[PDB]
Amino acid sequence: AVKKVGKIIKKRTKKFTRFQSNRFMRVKPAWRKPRGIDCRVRRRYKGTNLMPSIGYGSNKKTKFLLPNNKYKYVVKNVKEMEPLIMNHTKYCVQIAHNVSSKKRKQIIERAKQMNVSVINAKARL
Amino acid sequence: GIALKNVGRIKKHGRKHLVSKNPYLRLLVKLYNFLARRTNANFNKIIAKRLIMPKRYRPPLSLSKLQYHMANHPNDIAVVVGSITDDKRLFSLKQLKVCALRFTETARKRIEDAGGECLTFDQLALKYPTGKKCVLLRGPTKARTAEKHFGKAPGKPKSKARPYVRSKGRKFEKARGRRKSRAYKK
Amino acid sequence: AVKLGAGYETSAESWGTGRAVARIPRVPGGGTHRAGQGAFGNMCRGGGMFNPTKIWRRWGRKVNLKEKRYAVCSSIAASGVTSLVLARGHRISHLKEVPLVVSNDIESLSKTKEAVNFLVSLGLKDEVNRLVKSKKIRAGKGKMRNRKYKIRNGPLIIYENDNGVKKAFRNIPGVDLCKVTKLNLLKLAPGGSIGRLCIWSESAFKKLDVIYGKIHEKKVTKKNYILPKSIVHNPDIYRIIHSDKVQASLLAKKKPC
Amino acid sequence: VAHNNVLPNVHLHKWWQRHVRVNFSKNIKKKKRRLLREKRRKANGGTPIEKLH
Amino acid sequence: ATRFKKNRKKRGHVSAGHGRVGKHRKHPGGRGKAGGLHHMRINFDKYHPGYFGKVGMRHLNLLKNRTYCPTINVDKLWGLLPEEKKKEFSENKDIAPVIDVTRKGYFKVLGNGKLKHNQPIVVKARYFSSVAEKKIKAVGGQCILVA
Amino acid sequence: AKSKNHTNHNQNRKAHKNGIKKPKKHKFMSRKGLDPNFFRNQKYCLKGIQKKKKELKLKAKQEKNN
RNA sequence: GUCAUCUAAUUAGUGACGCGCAUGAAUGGAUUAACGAGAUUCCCACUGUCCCUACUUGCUAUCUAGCGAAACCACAGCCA
RNA sequence: UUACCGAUACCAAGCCAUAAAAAGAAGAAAAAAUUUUUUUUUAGAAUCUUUUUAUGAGUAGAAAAUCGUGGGGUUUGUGUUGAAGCGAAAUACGUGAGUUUUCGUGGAACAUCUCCCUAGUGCAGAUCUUGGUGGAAGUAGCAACUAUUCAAAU
RNA sequence: AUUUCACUCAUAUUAAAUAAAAUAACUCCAAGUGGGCCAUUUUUGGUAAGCAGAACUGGCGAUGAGGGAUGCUCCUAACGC
RNA sequence: CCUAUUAGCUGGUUAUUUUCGAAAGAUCUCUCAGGAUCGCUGGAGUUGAUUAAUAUAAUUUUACCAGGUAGAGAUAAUGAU
RNA sequence: AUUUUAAAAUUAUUUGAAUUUUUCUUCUUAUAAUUUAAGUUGUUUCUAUACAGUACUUUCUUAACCCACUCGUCUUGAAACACGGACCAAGGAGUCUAGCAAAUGUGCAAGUGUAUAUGAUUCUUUAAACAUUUUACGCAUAAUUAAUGUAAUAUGUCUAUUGUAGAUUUGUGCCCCACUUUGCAUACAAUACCGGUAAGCAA
RNA sequence: UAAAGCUAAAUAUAUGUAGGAGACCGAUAGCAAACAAGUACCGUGAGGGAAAGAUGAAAUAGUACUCAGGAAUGAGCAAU
Repeated sequence: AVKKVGKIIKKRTKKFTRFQSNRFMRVKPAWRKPRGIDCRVRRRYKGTNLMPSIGYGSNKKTKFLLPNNKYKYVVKNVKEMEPLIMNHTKYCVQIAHNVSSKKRKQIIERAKQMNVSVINAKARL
Repeated sequence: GIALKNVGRIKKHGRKHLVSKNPYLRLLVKLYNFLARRTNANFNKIIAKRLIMPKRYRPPLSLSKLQYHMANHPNDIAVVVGSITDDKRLFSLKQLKVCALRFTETARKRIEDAGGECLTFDQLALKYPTGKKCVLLRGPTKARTAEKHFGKAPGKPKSKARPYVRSKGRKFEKARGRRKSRAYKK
Repeated sequence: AVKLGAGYETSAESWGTGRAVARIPRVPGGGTHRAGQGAFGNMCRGGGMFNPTKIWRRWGRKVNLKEKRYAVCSSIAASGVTSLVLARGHRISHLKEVPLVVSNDIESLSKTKEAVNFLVSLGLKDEVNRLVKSKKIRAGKGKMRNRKYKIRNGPLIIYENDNGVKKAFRNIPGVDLCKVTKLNLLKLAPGGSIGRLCIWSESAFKKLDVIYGKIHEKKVTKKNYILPKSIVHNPDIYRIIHSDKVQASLLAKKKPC
Repeated sequence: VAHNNVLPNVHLHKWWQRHVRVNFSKNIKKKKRRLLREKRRKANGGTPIEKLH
Repeated sequence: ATRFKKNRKKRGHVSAGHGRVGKHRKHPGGRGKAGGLHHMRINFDKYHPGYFGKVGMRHLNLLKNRTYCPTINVDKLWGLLPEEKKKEFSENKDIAPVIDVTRKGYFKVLGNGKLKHNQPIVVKARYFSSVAEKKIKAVGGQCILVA
Repeated sequence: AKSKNHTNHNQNRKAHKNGIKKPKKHKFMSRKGLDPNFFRNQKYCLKGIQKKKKELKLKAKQEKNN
């Protein structure tokens, strides 16, 4: 079912799962197109694991932007916020997973004084 | 459901974009696409189309053929989207104004000595934006050896296609099927 | 290449019709774990890879001499334009001009300290700092294959006579030398990148013309070589578009849907 | 065979992998020969190693 | 180059593009040029007509050096020599160039093409075509036999 | 085993998939094996016409170029 | 096969008959006392083979302490 | 004879992609406070940007664009204030392969999507190979050799 | 018969109609396929067959959706969200 | 060990989305579980069209052709009766 | 940010006319506005006068209505009473070389490729880069014939064969069209000329 | 100028030994063998032939002491 939050329309949630991944541990849920011969899902039988298709694609005016109506940008340095000085209102920042506490504190300070929002602001503290 | 040819989508054939990643050629294509759009000139449209063509469809034009084609217009300039190659069989050249993609060194020197001049397509756009006094020319697109193997297969009646053989002696594809004395001919 | 018969140095036997096992070859005998195990085959443990790598792979390539010379000339031309060097990644915001050339006495300086001092005084202190601080151990198993470090490329010093340049500018990380008569495309365009910071001695800069055809001499100029000619006379297509001659030819602006 | 190709002629019906050899040492051998001839023209002390033909 | 190979784009397609019915077997038609005249006969006759049989007599040992004979047509004789000297020879009617095509690497002079009218030219060659000689002396020149 | 001997099924739609192509219908046809002693005479006619036209054109060109 | 005999009852056995699909002579024919863990029919004796099953002994099975596998296994397990 | 119910078909509208098309290489708008400030934006990447219409099954098969892995060059980075890996996750992004983050564990390396080069590069199957582990199951079973018992010592 | 000169035979709706007719024509390289089956109508052999062999078109195959309780082929109708 | 012999035969043949999309006829074949070749298909490219027109059309109309199936007949022929 | 313009309609004035003869009669003359033009705007509440809960977003677990046969494969047809699969991890299959062609990119061009090899104050890298005292060789530049061999308009002219279509160009009725001018590529033909074979002649 | 003979160099080297390298493999990979590997083990024999690397910076820090246990072990207020 679609979910609509403001201008954002997510045409579908609950990401597609690989066919028969529910009852086989060697089959991971990551989607794979069933090539098969008589494969039910490939033939689009009723009531089984619908396949992803381009029709589900999101409106390109609001495609990549987060629930805060901003595009996320992942930084690992204080020096990687200069582009954001001119885009503070439509980009939010996210600190890279492997950035230490010192550099994290510096980046949060710079983002705040740049009034750029931080997604994972309270990580490692 | 709807009963449409090709499910209703118009299908074009041929090149849509430049394949060469040559920055100068890309700039030239951009410029002439703009010229073809902004002017009504079929001249500019044709040049923009031809700048996109593969190598086999912008063949070289010899100096002799260039001068022969330009014989009846001595005052106009000749535009070739291929290359201009020198012709040793030609004895003398005469005052040719020719715009082309590239000129071989011998052809360039011969044209300059004869007193004409070699132009690039950016200069052609600068001086003749709509192609006034400009004759579009192209070399022989079907003269290359690959085309000699095309068409009806060698073995079909009255076929002029060359076969693919290692060599062309008396003992290479010359006995049965190519003369009456051995079964049939052709 | 792998060893020639790797994985195939056992006894071949696939007695497997009616044994209720797969028909893969099995090693014979008994009394050891290996007996009865799957023998050679890309899917078997210790069985030999699918297409064993061979030494007669096409390791090298034959490159047209004219294309190589074209590439070297183009690399020199690219090094001659300021924007391209900056794009390649040299910190040249403080040097006076990008085709910078220095007096021939650079060829005679012999101390690394004074070479570094000259590089700094030219305005490349940031470049030297980038080079010295780029040194660091690389990722991956390349560092157990005698490939421990990974350095960034700095200025290329092009000289004519080696009176100390070679043994004065080496040992500076990221700096390499090249004689003007043996210009190497691998040095001029590292990784295929366009436009490298080049420091020319005056004599090498002058000798470039001799090498490439102007004022030729017997044993220096490239014999019968002609510099590549451009497809376009002037690539400033927007200047030609804004020229009044084609501006008059353009039709009135039309409107979209 | 199929389509319009030259009729195949490859003479690889014997054990050719034993006969393949690739010269990785072409320029190394160049250097070795140059060094040898330099050494002998130094050894003979002025007289050229070339002979008149 | 291995990442541009077409097999990569059939990675999860079972048959690897070789068919689910016909499959990819090992030499299903034979090896090399096996089936000529029997089941590849249509291919052989359609693309290599005169393949089978023999014609002509044997030349037991050839020695191609005996009959090696490069040719040049008369329309390239003037282009053999440089442009400035071509201009000088055309300007001055009292003298003509004598060209030894053997030194340039040609043994026989052939007669294709058009020579410049009223421009004498002397040609030295090992062999001459009849039409080549006719054109040479028609433009007021001479053919000289050399060995 | 026993095989299906023959059928023309699906052949018509195969034919119509690329349409029933028509002959190109060129303006001129080769006269190689057609009416000798007539087309030879036609060759003579064309040669005469060409000779007259060419001599008249040459006369005009010479008298206009002096 | 037909005729006798064997039985109450005989596609079995034995003795005869012989235009024998297609017997036959060291491809050995016919016959043979003695011999045979050889094939076959009948009779006496004998008996749980059977009418028609019952009771009973040992060792298992069984429950417990201890020890403790394997084959088979798409997922599984009511029917019209 | 009416009404009604009834599709992934039909109609209107939105959105995704495909195809085609029309066109294109520079200037202030609004709101909230009180003439002066404040808040947003103030665009120009040509395989691009804006707009328009039509269309969308698909085995065998073909192609394009994408997503990942080992290694190389270039660039520019993260690591003892904890890298890779791993477990669980996420108001996360993508249509999707995936990507990116959090917490925990870990204790030393790791990327590079700037562009490119390279390959032993992507698994559910092959009575696949090697290793590990199940239900069967505390089950089958521990049945030849007649047979053990009392008391004591350790 | 050919060639050159003349004159002119609807075109402003188009030498009959209709036409998402150029989504054309042509060339090159190449994949898979070359066991088919079913329905209507026609039809041969056979007592007949869910039998064997043919013709036309449409399907199934390669294809789901609604209906026929159920059903590879029937009816409606073919499929982005 | 030659030898990883050969197999027209069986089994398997590894990420996503998007677009296009078959054949199970035919000819030859020591051919009938195979192959080549044509047809059907994809990709590439050019020439065209882009000018509600021309080319063009699994359509009709107008004009003109060709047929001996259904039907009919047995007194028109032949063959039956 | 130079068509949410223009008009169209409506309202209020105004000019003239027409007419179905009027409180929605129509047609324009001017002005000013509005929307029925020129794809939804306004008001009031609540969330809420909070900093994370019993609300809101989201993941998961359970239900419930409707639907849902075992995957891979051969096959006309598989959920099959067709075969493989007890489970999990790791490994696991169109590659490499030679040779040919097509396609496309690149360089040069009637030439192209410097082969082997040489030289050079290059010699960690460097087994790579650089270079080649003014007919080596390959392919191409000419074909045809078993072959001795022969070999492409033909010296009237530094015009370069001829037609029919045809791109581009030139003017006349800088942007629509019909006549002129030129005639690329290509297609269809015609002509010559070269090699071979016939035929005629043949010192 | 046969039926007699010698002769260095340019050439080759899946062997042995010794050096040096790599866009190679990274413990199911790479040689069969990173280790006590042609070892253990199997076959009468010819032959066949594995598995098996990682505490920590430092064991010159490899677990002292107490309690409970026959012991193995376990626990701790005890310990590197």
